[PDB]
Amino acid sequence: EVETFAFQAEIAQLMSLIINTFYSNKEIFLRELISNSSDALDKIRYESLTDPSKLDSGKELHINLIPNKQDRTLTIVDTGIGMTKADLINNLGTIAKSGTKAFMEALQAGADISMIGQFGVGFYSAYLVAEKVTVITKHNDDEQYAWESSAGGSFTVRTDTGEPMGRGTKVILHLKEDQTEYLEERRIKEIVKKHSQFIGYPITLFVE
Amino acid sequence: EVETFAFQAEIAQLMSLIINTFYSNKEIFLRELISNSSDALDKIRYESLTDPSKLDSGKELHINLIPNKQDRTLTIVDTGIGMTKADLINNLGTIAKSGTKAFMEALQAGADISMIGQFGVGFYSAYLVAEKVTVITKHNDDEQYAWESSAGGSFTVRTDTGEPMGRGTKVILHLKEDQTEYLEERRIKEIVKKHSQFIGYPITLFVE
Ligand SMILES: CCNC(=O)c1noc(-c2cc(Cl)c(O)cc2O)c1-c1ccc(CN2CCOCC2)cc1
Ligand SMILES: CCNC(=O)c1noc(-c2cc(Cl)c(O)cc2O)c1-c1ccc(CN2CCOCC2)cc1
Repeated sequence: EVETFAFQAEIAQLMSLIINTFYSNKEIFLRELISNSSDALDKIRYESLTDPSKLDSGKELHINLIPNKQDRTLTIVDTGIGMTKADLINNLGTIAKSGTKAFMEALQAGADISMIGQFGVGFYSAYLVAEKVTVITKHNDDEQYAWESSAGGSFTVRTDTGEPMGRGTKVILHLKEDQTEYLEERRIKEIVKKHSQFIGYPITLFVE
Repeated sequence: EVETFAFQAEIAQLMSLIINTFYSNKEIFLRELISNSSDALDKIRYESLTDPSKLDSGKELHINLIPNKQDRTLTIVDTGIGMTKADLINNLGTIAKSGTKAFMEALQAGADISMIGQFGVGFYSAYLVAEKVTVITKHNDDEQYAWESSAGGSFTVRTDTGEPMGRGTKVILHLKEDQTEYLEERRIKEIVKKHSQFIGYPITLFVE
């Protein structure tokens, strides 16, 4: 099953900076992730325009936000384009090694961590709140994989045999002990209404 | 040489709204276009990571801004991924038909035209200043094309036999009579310093 890779050295600094820096405006991790879903959904819609059967694996394009106080996870599910195992290994389809240089350069010269998405490494903002992020994803041209890391230098990539999903990506956020506010329905509706009000796909906040 | 297509009916409304609406903060067309370059450069860098020879058609990734008071054009040149003729026909690789619905919905309910990029139809902001936009583009898997429209319902797509470019996209903006401020070096440096200060590729403002 499991393979264990090392984060590129600059990404590992990024994550460390994100875990360590005192910084109180954490709610943005959501914007970043929903806004990744949105991009993922854009692409499958772009692709469907010319091949309408690429949409065979789900004809409806949406984001669901699924809280679970018990398991202590927030899960964002979308039915976008998905990634290949190769994409997941290559920094979740980002240009991370260079976005971290840009971002890094930006931080000591003014910028604050909210600006992270502007460098296309918005994903790692996940680590403002999650002590463990598992990314489950299915692309049309591949098996369903699972990506996982609790940070500290290395991530993992098993092919997944959990619940098939047809197409999209699913980010389970195993939340930090003191970060459980982002499982409260009040708080999530707030953050989405504040920061993701212009996302052109429906966003369904599940209720427990 | 030339083929003549019709804008999808909703895009044609978009452009008409952009030409007609009284709206004084026009300088944003630049942000939109440079920020399209940036995305185009991201992709060829993403692609080079796994195939480093895709970069054979230019190993350096950048944006040049080239003013010409004489011809009355502003030209933005980048060496990003480029588009296929199929991409250019399909709304310059956007999901325009739906981004215009989202945008449209947003406008009557608060939003102003600066928010256009958030709907992935930021290109048309070009028509806040250009009376004619010509897009010249070369992808690795195709000939160099030219896209053109002065709006009014229809655009054009010739294969291009002007100056080869290796790889990227080039948007010549044939500027409106009273919109020549965006050929002044003062003004362009301003708009870029204000709105495109965090673009992770060099931006070279040519001098006349
Ligand atoms: C290669 C083709 N597939 C995709 O790009 C894809 N499929 O699924 C996702 C994705 C990624 C993440 Cl982190 C999510 O939280 C959700 C999601 O759908 C993605 C994304 C991966 C990465 C990114 C981040 N960017 C890619 C380039 O940098 C600008 C933003 C957005 C979406
Ligand atoms: C299909 C693969 N190729 C490309 O995507 C590409 N190559 O070159 C460009 C491009 C487009 C425009 Cl309008 C420019 O001004 C510059 C440029 O490089 C592009 C772009 C086309 C369209 C867009 C607009 N978006 C695409 C999806 O919506 C979010 C932003 C950005 C870049």
